[PDB]
Amino acid sequence: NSVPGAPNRVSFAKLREPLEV
Amino acid sequence: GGYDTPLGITNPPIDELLDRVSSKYALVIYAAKRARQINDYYNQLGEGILEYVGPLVEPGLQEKPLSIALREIHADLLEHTEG
Amino acid sequence: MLISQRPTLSEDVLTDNRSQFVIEPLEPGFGYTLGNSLRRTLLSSIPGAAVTSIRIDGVLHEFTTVPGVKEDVTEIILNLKSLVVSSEEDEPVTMYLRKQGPGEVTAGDIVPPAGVTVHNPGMHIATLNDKGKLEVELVVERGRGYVPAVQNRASGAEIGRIPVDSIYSPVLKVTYKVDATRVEQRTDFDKLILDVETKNSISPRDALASAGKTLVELFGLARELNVEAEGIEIGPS
Amino acid sequence: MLISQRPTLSEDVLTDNRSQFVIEPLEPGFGYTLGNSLRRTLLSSIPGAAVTSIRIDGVLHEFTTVPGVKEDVTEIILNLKSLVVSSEEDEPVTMYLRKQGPGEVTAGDIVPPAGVTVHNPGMHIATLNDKGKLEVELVVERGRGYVPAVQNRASGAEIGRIPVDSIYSPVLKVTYKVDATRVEQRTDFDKLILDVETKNSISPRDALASAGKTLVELFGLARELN
Amino acid sequence: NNPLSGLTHKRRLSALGPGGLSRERAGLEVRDVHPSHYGRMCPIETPEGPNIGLIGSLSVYARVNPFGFIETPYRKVVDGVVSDEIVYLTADEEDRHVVAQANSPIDADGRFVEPRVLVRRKAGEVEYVPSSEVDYMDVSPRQMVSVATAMIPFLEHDDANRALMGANMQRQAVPLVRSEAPLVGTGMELRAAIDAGDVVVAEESGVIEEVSADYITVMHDNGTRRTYRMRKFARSNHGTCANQCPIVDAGDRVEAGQVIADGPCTDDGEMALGKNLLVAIMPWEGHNYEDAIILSNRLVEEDVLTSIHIEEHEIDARDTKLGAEEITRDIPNISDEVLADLDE
Amino acid sequence: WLSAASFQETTRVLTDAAINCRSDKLNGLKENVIIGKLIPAGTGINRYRNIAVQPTEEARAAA
Amino acid sequence: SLKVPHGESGKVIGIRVFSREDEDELPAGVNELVRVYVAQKRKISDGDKLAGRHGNKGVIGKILPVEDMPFLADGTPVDIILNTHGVPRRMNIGQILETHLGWCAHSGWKVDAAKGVPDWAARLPDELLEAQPNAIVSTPVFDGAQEAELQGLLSCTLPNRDGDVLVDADGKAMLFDGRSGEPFPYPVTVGYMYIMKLHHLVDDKIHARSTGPYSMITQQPLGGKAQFGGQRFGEMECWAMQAYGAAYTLQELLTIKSDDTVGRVKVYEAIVKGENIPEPGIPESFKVLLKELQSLCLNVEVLSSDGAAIELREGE
Amino acid sequence: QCGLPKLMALELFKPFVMKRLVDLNHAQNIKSAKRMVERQRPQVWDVLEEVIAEHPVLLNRAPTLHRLGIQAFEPMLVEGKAIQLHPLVCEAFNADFDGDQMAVHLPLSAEAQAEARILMLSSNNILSPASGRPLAMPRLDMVTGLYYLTTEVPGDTGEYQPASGDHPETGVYSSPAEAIMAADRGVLSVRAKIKVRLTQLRPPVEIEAELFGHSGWQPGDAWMAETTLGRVMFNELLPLGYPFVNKQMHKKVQAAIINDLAERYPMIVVAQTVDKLKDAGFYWATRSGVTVSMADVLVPPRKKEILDHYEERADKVEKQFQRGALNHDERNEALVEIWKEATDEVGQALREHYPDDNPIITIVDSGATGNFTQTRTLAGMKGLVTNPKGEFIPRPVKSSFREGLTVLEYFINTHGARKGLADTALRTADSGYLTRRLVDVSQDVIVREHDCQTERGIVVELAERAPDGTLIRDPYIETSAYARTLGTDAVDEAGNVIVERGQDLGDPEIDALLAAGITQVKVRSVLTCATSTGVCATCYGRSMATGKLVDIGEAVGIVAAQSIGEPGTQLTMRTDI
RNA sequence: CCGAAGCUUCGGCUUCGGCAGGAGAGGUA
Ligand SMILES: [Mg+2]
Ligand SMILES: [Zn+2]
Repeated sequence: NSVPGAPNRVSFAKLREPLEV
Repeated sequence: GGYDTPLGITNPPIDELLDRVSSKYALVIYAAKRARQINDYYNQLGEGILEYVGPLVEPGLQEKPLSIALREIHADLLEHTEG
Repeated sequence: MLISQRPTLSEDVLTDNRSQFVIEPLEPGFGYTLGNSLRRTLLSSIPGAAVTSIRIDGVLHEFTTVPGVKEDVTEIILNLKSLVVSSEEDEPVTMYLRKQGPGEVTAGDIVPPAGVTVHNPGMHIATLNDKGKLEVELVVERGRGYVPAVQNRASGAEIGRIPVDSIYSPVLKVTYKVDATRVEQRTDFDKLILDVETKNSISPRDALASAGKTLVELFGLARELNVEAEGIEIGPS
Repeated sequence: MLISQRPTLSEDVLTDNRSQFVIEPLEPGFGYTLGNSLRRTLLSSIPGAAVTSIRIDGVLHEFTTVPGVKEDVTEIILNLKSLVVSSEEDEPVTMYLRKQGPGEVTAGDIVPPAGVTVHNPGMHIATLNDKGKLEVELVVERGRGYVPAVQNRASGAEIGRIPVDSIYSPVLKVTYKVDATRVEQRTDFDKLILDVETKNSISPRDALASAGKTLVELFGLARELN
Repeated sequence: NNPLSGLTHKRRLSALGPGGLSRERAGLEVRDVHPSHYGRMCPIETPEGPNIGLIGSLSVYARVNPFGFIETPYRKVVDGVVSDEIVYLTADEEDRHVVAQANSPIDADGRFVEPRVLVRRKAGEVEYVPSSEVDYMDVSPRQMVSVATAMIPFLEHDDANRALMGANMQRQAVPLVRSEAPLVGTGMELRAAIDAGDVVVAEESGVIEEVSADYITVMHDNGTRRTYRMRKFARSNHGTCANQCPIVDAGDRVEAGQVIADGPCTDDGEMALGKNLLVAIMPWEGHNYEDAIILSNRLVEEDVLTSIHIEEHEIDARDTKLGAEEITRDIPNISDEVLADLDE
Repeated sequence: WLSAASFQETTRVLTDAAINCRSDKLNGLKENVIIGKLIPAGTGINRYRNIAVQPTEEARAAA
Repeated sequence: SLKVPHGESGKVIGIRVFSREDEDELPAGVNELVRVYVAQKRKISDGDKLAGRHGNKGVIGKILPVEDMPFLADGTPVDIILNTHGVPRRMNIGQILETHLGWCAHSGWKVDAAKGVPDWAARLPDELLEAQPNAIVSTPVFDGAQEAELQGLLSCTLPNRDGDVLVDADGKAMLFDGRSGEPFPYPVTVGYMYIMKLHHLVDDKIHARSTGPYSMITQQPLGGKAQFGGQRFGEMECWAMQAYGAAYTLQELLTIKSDDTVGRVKVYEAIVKGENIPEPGIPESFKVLLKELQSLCLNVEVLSSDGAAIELREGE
Repeated sequence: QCGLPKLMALELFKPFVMKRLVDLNHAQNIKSAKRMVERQRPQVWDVLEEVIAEHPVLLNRAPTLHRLGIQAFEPMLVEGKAIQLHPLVCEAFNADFDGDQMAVHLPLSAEAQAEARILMLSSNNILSPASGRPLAMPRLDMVTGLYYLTTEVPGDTGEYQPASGDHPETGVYSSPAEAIMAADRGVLSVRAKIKVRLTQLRPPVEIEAELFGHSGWQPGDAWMAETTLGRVMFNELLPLGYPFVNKQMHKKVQAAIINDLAERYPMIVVAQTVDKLKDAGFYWATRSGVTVSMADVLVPPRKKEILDHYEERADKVEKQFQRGALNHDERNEALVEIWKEATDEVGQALREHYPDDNPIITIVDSGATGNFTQTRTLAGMKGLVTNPKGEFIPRPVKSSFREGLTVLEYFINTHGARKGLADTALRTADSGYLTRRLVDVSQDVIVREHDCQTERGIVVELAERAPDGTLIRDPYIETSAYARTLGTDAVDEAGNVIVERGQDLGDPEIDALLAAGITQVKVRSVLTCATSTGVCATCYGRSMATGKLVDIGEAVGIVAAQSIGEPGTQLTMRTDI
C-alpha cells in the first residue's frame, strides 16, 4: 500500500495507523 | 577378560600391558626404546654389519616398529631395569 | 551400462548353526535396498513344519497342574514349542507320546509316523517321579513364518485341545549392518554384513540360496513387462 | 497350511504419464519392503539423456549479457535446465538454435538431428526485441544419475564453451500403499499398489522394467551358492 | 553484504570514540536498558561480544532535535477520547505526563473499552490506572523497535536473547542467484528495500519504450526521454555479487515512485534474504545432534542455495635505479606450456 | 628470577635481582620450558628416562 | 609475475588497464596499472552455516539422497530436518507457529460461512476468509495472527491433486521411512520455514601446513592463512601437556618445530631417509632474549657446573 | 577415531608420503616425488592410506580449561572439508556444532607417538580428574532413546494375562527370538509386560540364590523373567556377567551403572560398552514420537479465576496505601509477597494437568534437558521481573510466551535479560586471571616418593548420631572422606579392628565403619606431609582419574589449579558480605 | 634454503637470481 506498484500482501492486523514511517 | 576383539590402535589391550610394568610412565620409555632398536636394525641391515636384534615376533605387511615393540612386550619376550 | 566393479559374496563360519556373509563393494546407496528385503525374505518365506496343537489327558476344565509330573502346563508347552520337526506330507499328521514309570521323559520317545522326522532326540520335556502316567497327543503341520495361536471355536470337534503358537520358519535370528569402503579415490561406497542363525534342519548357507531364488522370481514379474529395457548389467562371474 | 498362490502383476492406466501396478497376494509383512525396494531403484538408477554443454556466439563466459536479449546468460542456462530431451545414439549429438528479430524463443525452435527429439516444445527460453539475435549449440549425451559440470580446461576445449550440469533421471514421483487382510483363521495376505509418474521421456511401464532388470541381476549373486 | 546491513550501518548510535568511553573503562551501568529508551533506542539489536550495550540502533519513528536530543511522537487525548494530533516529545518532557499503551482497545468513536489501562508514569513506573486521567498515547506497537527487529514474525512469542541473535544474523545473509519473497512476512520488507537504495525507481511518469538486459528507456508525457543503466555483476565491499535486473515489459505504463529494476536481495521490490523449504521436526539417527542440520540433495541438483563471489587482484609496473620494469609475454625462465593463455 | 620475571612486574624483579646478584639453578617446570629442556615431571624424571631394555636370553637363543 | 594465491580458482571476467602516456591519473613513480577480476560459483556443502529469523543456527552435518529422506503419503520428500530437543529450553516457539502458518499459506484455505461466520473468525477481515495456493500473508510485529485463528485455519486447508488432506488439524502428518520402508509410528510436525545462508563457509576456513616461510627476528613460523602460517601453541595449552606428564611431546613441539634452526633441516632429512629423529638443540628466542637483556646494561651469563661461562653463540 | 579431510592429510603427511612414493618406484628423485605430491596426481591417493595407518593426531579446542581439552585420536579419511568428531567427547571438549573450530597437531618421533598412544588416547580418558565421575556418558538424544525403550506401559498390545478357565496363560514366550518374531508382526509391543525364558542373561542376586544357590552357570542355565522386551534388548548390551537390572533408565540410573562398570571392570570393556549404548539410544530416539506442535502445549484450565482472586488482594493493599496506612516500602513488600504465591498456584495447576506421556514432560522427566521453571514460563505465566537496579517490580507479567507478551511487558522483560549477558563477559575475564594466578603458586608440587612413614593426620567427621540412636550420614562425605588413606587403625568398643592403617576408604570400608558405631576417623592428608620437596604418594591418596594410588612423578599442583579454576564461569553472585 | 644453467667421476662442484614490521575498525566460537 501507498506505493504505486506493489504485491498484494494481505494482513492480520486489527489496529489502524495514523502516521507513516 | 570377556571383551570383543580390539581393532586398530587399541590392540593389545592396555590393561594387560600395564601388568608387566610398574606404572604408565615406564611403558612409554620401554616401547620407545625398543622401537628405535628395531628401526636401527632395519636401516643398518641393507648396508653393513650391525649388532642389534631383529623383530622377535613375526611382523605384518607394512607395520610400524612401535606396534612390533608393543606386541613383543605383551608376549613376554623382553626385560628391562629401572633407573 | 556397466557397473565397473562387480560385487562378490564371501562367507565366515562361526558355528555349525551360525555364519556371517559379506557383500561388497556395492554401489552407493545399494546396501539398504538389499538388506531389509533379504532379512524379511529369510525370516518369513522359507517353508517349514512345527507343532500346532497338543492334547494331554487329565487336564480338561482348568490348566494349572497335571497329576503325575513335576512341571506345570506352561513349562510343558514351552518345552514342546522348541521341537525341531521336519515333515513331508502336507496334510496334518498325529503322533503319540507314552512313557511310564519313574524317570524323565525326553523327545526321543515319540515314535513318529513315516514321513515326519525329529532332529533333536536328546531334549528334556518333563520328569516323572511321582508314579504317574503321561499321554500327550500332538498335531504337526507345515507352513511359513510365525503364526500365533488360532483360537478355534470348534465346540464339538475338540474339548481338551490346546492351540499353541507355531514357529514354521527354520531361521531364528537375522540382523544386518552397512558400512563404507573405498574403491580408487571415491569413498562412501557400501558394504553389507548379514548374520543369520538357523535351526538344526537347515544350514545357513542353504537358507541364503533358498531366499535368493524366491526373490528373483518376485522381481521377475516387473521385468516381464518389457524383455529389453536397458537396465544395469553386472557381467559374467 | 501353506498358500500355493503366486503373485501377479496388473497395470491400471490413469494418464499418459501415470500408472498403477497391483501385486498380490503377498506374505503378511511383505509389501512395504518390496515397494520401497522398487521405489529406491526407480528414483536413482534409470538411464536417460541430458544436455552437457552449450555455446553461444559473441559470448566468452556465462557472467555476461547478450545485446538485445532481456536475460543474461545465467538466467538463460537456468531456463534451459528444464529441457526434456530423448536420445538413442551412444555418442554426443549436437542441435542448433537460430533466431532473429522481435518475438519469443521457445524450445520448439530447436531443430534436432535424426534420433533426437524434444518432448517439451512450449517452454520459455528468452525474449528479444528489434535489435537482438540468438545462436546456441547444445550437446546431448546419454547416462544415468546426476553428474556435475566437467571443466573445459580438463578436457581440451575452446574458450567459448560453457559446461553445464546434467540430470539424466526421467522419473518424477513414486509412492506406494499397502492394504492388509488380517481376518481370523490365519489366512492372511497383503496387496501392494504402486504409482509411477515420469517426465514424458519414458513410459511408466518402461522405468519399471528397467528397475526389474536391475534388481533381478543384483539378487542373483546369492542364488549362485547352488 | 546485503542491502539490510548497509541500511543498518547508517543508523547506528555509538558510545565510543574520541570524547566518549573505552571498551575497558566502561562498566556495567552504561550497558543497561534505561526506562527512557522507549521509542528512541532499540533494546534488542546490540552486539554479542565485548561491545554489548556500547552500540545501538535508532528506532523507526525517532528524530533528532536541533540540539541533539532524540524525539518521538504521541497522540494527544482529551476527555477520555483519543484525538489525531501528533506532538513530538523529548525524554525530559514526557516524564510529567501519563502515557498510555499502544495495544489498547479503542471504540469507533475513540473511547477506551477497558475501565483501567496500563500506563507509564514519571520514573518509568508501570501502573494500572483507569482510563480517565491519561494525557497521551502511543502511535503504533512497533514504535520501540528498529528496522531489522521489525522484520521478525511472531516476535512477542520469542525470548529476548534469541531475538537478539535473530536480528543480528539477518545482516550476514549472502545474495543468491535467484531470489524469492517470504510466504510469511511483516510488511516492513517493502519500505526497507526502497529506502536502502539498491533498486531503481522512476522519477517521473511515462510508458516504457525499450527494454534490454542492461538499459531501460522511458518516454515521459511532455516529450523528454530518460534512460537508466544497470550494474551487471559488480563486486561489493565484501566480495559478494551486486546484480540489477529489469522487471518491466515493453509497453507498460509507469507511475512516479514505481520500482523499475530489481537488486541483489530483492524480489519484485521487497527484500528476500532466504528461501522457503519444507521442514520436519524430529530426531534422525543422531545426524542432527547438538544443533546440526540434515539437508536434501535436491538443494544441490537444482541450484536452490548458490551464490557468486568475485575477487580482485592488482600489480604495478614502476621504474628502478637500475632501469625500468616492463610487462611483457617474453620470460626467459619458464616454458611455453604455461604461456598459452596470455595475449600479445 | 626467571620464573618471577615472566609472571608480573618485570622491571622491579629485574632491578632487585641485578642489585642482589642472584643466581638461578634452572630446576623448575617454567625455566626448563624456557631454555628448552625436559621438564622434571612425568617421563622426564631420572627413573623413567634411564630405562635399559634388552631381549631375554631364551628369546634371543630361539631366534 | 602475478600468480593466483594458494587455494583459489575461477574464470576471468574483466581487466582494467591504466597507463601513464594516455593521460590517466597515476601515482608518481609507476608506469602501468592492471586489475584482474576472478569469479566462482559456490554451492552448499558440509560445514556451511544456515539460519532462521528466530535464532535457529547450525552447520550442515549431512546431505542425503532424495530416496533416503522421509516422505509424505503422496511421495513428497522433505527438504530439511530440525531437532526437537533445542526448542523448549530456549523459549523460541515462534518458529513452530511460523511453520504452521507457512503450511496454511502454501496449501490455501477457505472458511465456510453457510450458517454465518464461525465464532473464531469474527474479527478476521473479509479478504482473509479465502486464499489461493502459494499466497503471501503479513503478520505485524506486535499485532498479528492469534492462536484461535491459527487453530481454526489449520482445519480449513485445501486438498491436493487427489482429494487428500495430508496434515491434520494439529499440524502433524504421517511420514514413511526412506531407508526401511515402514511408516513412522507417530505423527510428525510438517510445514514451511524461511531459511537463509550465512557468510561463514567452510571453504574459507580450512588450512594446513608442513613447512613454509619463517620470521626474521625470532625465527618462528609466520602467522595467518594468507601467508601460509602456523597455529599458536599458547600458554594454556602447555599446562595440559605438563599435567598429562608428556615431557617429550612438549620438548619437540617447542624446539624442533618452532625455533631449532639446525634441527629443522636434520629432522626433514631423517624423515625422508627413514632414519631416527635427532636430538633437539637450543632455541633462538633464548639467545634473542639474552642479547635484549645485555642492552639494558645487565651482565647476564650462563655458567657451567664449575663456573667458566659458556659462550652460547656456536660459530665453531 | 576421527575423520580428517583428504586435502588436509595430504599436506600434513608430505615427507612420509614422499619417502613411500620414492620407495615404491613411483618416482626417480625426491624433487620428482615432491612435484607429484604437490600436483595431486592420482598416484598419491593410495599411499596415503597405509602412511596414516596407526599414526595418532592431537585435537585441541580453545579455551583449554583443563586436561581433556587435548586428546589423541586415530585419523580416517572422509569426503568433505570438515572434521568429524565423536558425539561422546563433546562434553570434555565443551563443543556444540553451530560453528566451532578445532586445530590438529602431528607427533613425529617415537617418544611423542608412544605418549600420544598411551597417555592421551580418548578411550583411556573417561573419568573426570576433579571428581572421578564419568564424562563420556549418554546425554540429550540418547537419554530419551534409552528412557523410551525401558518404560512399562500398562494395558498394551499382547501383554501377559493370568488367563484361567478355558485357555492357558496366553503370553509366555520361550525365547527372546520368538518375542522379536512376534513383535515384527504387530502382535506384541516392545513396552508390554510379558514372561520370557532367559538363558544367557545373569539373574538378579535374590533369584540366583533362590534358584541355583551354589552358582549360576549362565552360559546355559534357564530361568523365568517377568519383564518387557525393551529391558531384554537393553540388558543384551551390558557385559556377560552383569546381573539383570529390570528398571526404567532415568539418567541417574545410567550414571550409576556406568560408574559401577568403570570401577569393577577393565577400561576396555567400558569403552566398548558406551559405544553400543549410544547406537541403541540414537536408534530408539527417532521412533519415540517426541515432537513439538501448538497442540502439545496445554494451558491451565482456570487461570482467570486464580488471577482475579489474587488481584483483589492487591487492590485492597493499594486502597490501604491510599488511605495513608502504609508507606512505599511496606506497600512494595506486600505486593511482592502477594504476587509470589499466584506463580506457585499456577505452577501447581499446570503440573496437575499434563499427562505423563506429553513430549514436553518426558524430556524434563527423563533427565535429558530443561527444568519445570521453563515449562511454567512457556505455558503458564512468567511472573515477577526485576528493574535495572536489581529489585522486583510490583507488577507481574501475567501472560505466557504461548499467548504473547504486550509492548510494555516485553519492554520491562528486557531489563534483566541484558544484565546476565553483560556480566557473563566480565566473569569470563575475571576467572582467567584467577586460574593464571593459581597455576603459578602451585607449580612445584610433584609426587616424589612412595611413603614418608609419618604419623600425623587430620580428623574427618563421617556422620553424626540422632538423639534416638540412629546415625545420619554426613551430607558432604564423598568429597571429604572417600579416597583417603588411614593414619591409625579404627577400633570400636575396646574390641577388634575393622580396617587397618594404610587402606583406601571406598564404599565397603565406609559402610563397614558406619555399621559398627564409629564416627571420628583419622586420615592422611597432604597438609601434614614430612617430605622435604614435593609430596609423597601415600599422603596424597588415590588419583581420581584412574582410581588407584598415584604414580611417582605426577604433577598434582597443576591438576588442582585447573580443577578449581575450570568451574569459574558458572558462579553467579548472590543477588554487605 | 628454492629455482635456472653448466661440469658431473654420480659423492657432488661451480655461476647467477631472491624476503616477511605497527596502529585503528568490524566479526565468529
Ligand atoms: Mg557453539
Ligand atoms: Zn607423606
